[PDB]
Amino acid sequence: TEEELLRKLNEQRDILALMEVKMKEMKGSIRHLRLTEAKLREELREKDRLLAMAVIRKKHG
Amino acid sequence: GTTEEELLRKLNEQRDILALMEVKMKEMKGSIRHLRLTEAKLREELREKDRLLAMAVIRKKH
Repeated sequence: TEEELLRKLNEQRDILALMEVKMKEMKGSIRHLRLTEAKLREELREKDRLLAMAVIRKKHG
Repeated sequence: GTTEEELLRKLNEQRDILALMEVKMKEMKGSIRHLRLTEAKLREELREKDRLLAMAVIRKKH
């Protein structure tokens, strides 16, 4: 039941708890980013399609 | 003499946990840098395709 070991246990708890906060903010950042990517890849694919058609409509017309 | 074996088992346990969580966080910040880059590339690539289309409009307007 040594005083300084216990204080060490708690230091670590404080350290863990901080890390759990950062990880929390990081996994939010990822889910947001994967959704931002997904939306951007969707949009790009729609613009490439529009471009393809613009080229075609000019070649044949 | 060296101290309570309980405390000590506890210190080591949490230490193991600190180290594991450090790993995950190193991966997670990887992911974020690759995802942020990837966002920037795609935004750029969009920015170029919008512009080509805006022109294709203007040139087929005139």
